[PDB]
Amino acid sequence: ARETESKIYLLVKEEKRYADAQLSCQGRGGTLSMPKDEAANGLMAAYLAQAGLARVFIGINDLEKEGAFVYSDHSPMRTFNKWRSGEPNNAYDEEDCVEMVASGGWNDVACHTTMYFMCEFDKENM
Ligand SMILES: C[C@@H]1O[C@@H](O)[C@@H](O)[C@H](O)[C@@H]1O
Ligand SMILES: C[C@@H]1O[C@@H](O)[C@@H](O)[C@H](O)[C@@H]1O
Ligand SMILES: C[C@@H]1O[C@H](O)[C@@H](O)[C@H](O)[C@@H]1O
Ligand SMILES: [Ca+2]
Ligand SMILES: [Ca+2]
Ligand SMILES: [Ca+2]
Repeated sequence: ARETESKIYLLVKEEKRYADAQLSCQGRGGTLSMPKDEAANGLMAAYLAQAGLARVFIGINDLEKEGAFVYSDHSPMRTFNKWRSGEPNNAYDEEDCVEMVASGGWNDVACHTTMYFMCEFDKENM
């Protein structure tokens, strides 16, 4: 795991679709991880890369309104982002969920893709 002053991050090495990944994180007491700042973002990227992975699902999506991205707590995307160049490109009009790659950058992908995923937990809830 990884643990900051306020959050715990957990990499779950089970291949799931985005929605199953989110429900798994919720049942574990949290949510898909939400990189809202540089510290959290780099921490998640270092974690998945240390585990030998190329990508994981994180908690960002534009499922409800195309092009309106939100975190897994439904709060909106703010000024901070780590989109790779040209992303989010809604490729083939079917990309509504977000992967983080080992560099730390973000790419939108189809939500019916399967991959490992990262949860985040608030320590006041744990
Ligand atoms: C209360 C402390 O909180 C964070 O700073 C962590 O680095 C430690 O593991 C400890 O749990
Ligand atoms: C292989 C494809 O390459 C780019 O178009 C990305 O924007 C897509 O999401 C996908 O990764
Ligand atoms: C590792 C990265 O994964 C993403 O899905 C791709 O879109 C990028 O080109 C890159 O290969
Ligand atoms: Ca869409
Ligand atoms: Ca989209
Ligand atoms: Ca994309």
